[PDB]
Amino acid sequence: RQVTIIGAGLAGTLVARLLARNGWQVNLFERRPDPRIETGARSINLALAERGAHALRLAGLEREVLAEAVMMRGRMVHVPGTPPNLQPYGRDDSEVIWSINRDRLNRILLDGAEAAGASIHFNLGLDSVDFARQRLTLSNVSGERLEKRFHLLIGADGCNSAVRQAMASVVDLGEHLETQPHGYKELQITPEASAQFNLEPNALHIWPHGDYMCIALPNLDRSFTVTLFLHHQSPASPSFAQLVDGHAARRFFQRQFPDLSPMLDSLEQDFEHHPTGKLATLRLTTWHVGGQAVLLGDAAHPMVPFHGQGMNCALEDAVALAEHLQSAADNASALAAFTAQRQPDALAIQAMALENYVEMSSASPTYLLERELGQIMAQRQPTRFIPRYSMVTFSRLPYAQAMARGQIQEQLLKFAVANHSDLTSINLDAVEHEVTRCLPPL
Ligand SMILES: Cc1cc2nc3c(=O)[nH]c(=O)nc-3n(C[C@H](O)[C@H](O)[C@H](O)COP(=O)(O)OP(=O)(O)OC[C@H]3O[C@@H](n4cnc5c(N)ncnc54)[C@H](O)[C@@H]3O)c2cc1C
Ligand SMILES: Cc1cc2c(c(C)c1Cl)N(CC(=O)O)C(=O)CO2
Ligand SMILES: [Cl-]
Repeated sequence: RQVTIIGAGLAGTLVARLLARNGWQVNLFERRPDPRIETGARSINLALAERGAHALRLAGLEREVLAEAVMMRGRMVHVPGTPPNLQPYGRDDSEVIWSINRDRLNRILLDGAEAAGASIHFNLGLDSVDFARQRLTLSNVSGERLEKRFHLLIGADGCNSAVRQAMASVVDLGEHLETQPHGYKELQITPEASAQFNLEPNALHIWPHGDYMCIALPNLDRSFTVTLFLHHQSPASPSFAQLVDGHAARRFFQRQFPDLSPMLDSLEQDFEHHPTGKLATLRLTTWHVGGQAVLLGDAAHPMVPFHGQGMNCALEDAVALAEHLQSAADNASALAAFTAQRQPDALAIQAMALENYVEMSSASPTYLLERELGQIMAQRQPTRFIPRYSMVTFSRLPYAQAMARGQIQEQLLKFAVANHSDLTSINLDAVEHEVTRCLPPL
């Protein structure tokens, strides 16, 4: 059985390995050059959690990826003047996540696909698809075009997928775009600076500031990659529109992030040389065209990054697609069932990612008592009352079920605290009863 995959990023390389391993004839096309060919040219990080780690585990690559990953035990919150505060992510060191360099991951996955027998072809970008004739057109940076025949086409070509554009002209995909008002910019902290300011290596760092914020993830050599999230446009308010050059960015950091600015030795140059990125949420009602083509990963469901689950979801998609294709009656059956299974879960993580943004800078007295009570209920009923962050991050429960269980827990906590000043007035034994009455064990 034959397949053509567009995009050798994270989902495309993983599905290529899983199908080649099963004896499929796989051809993978990528517009960038091969990153494994060392050049004289001169650092993006991601958070790997259980969903992505489990996908790599099935592919037999987890140990190689984790050997180059830095453990993050929790969230380190910075407010000027005050000492940083560590919020642990899990119950113990079994529940942690991992900072992995994006380029390192992609190189490991590329080697793994070739080892399984897939053929990879770089410097070729997909331009268009002719579905009636089963041919597609690719081009190099020098504009020269060539044509190829295909039997099955997998769009793994990212948030700006050309496969999706071609599909949307022969079927109605129910596309809807929800634009995000924030852009982002990447900046660097050196190993020297991070040591000098005693920045904890085994944590994710965040500088909240309401409508804008900064995060930082660690690297193996003790450097950190910093990401600024800030509105493109002002309604007045700060925004990328007012930051005309690196010197303006420096003044903004010294005023709004005064304890982070001294760590950013190359702020001015990074700001002017790295491009400002865009964010969005894009939802589709269907991900396939008959038995001829299918989408996965960011090509199917771009999401805002505030839960750190886009790569984790894409790798989970790749496992599912390979399973459906291996055992279905025919490609058309496989693609319809893949869409039916994954699209409701992709929709749910898209919604939870947006909610995490508000959840994190955007403080309440009710919220405090609710969280005090939820910890008690998780200690008394560890099998039933499980924080939604844990369900999303450390389990493989379908996203839609994680969201539903999270909703029941929030309603129980709301009614339990309503019109109570503090825990002294609440009948904990009675709350525990409702927990058992409404939440089945897992
Ligand atoms: C700022 C930021 C932070 C994030 N942090 C996290 C995090 O902590 N954890 C997490 O899990 N996710 C995170 N994500 C999301 C994650 O990066 C993506 O969801 C993930 O990379 C999607 O993988 P993919 O294989 O579907 O797409 P990609 O990784 O983008 O791969 C697409 C590939 O297709 C190629 N391509 C594109 N167009 C064509 C074409 N026409 N022809 C041929 N090839 C083409 C591209 O060059 C690329 O190689 C973050 C995203 C952003 C923007
Ligand atoms: C880009 C990014 C990646 C993430 C997280 C966040 C905020 C961001 Cl902005 N988080 C969420 C959290 O701490 O609630 C994680 O867990 C780890 O992946
Ligand atoms: Cl993400």
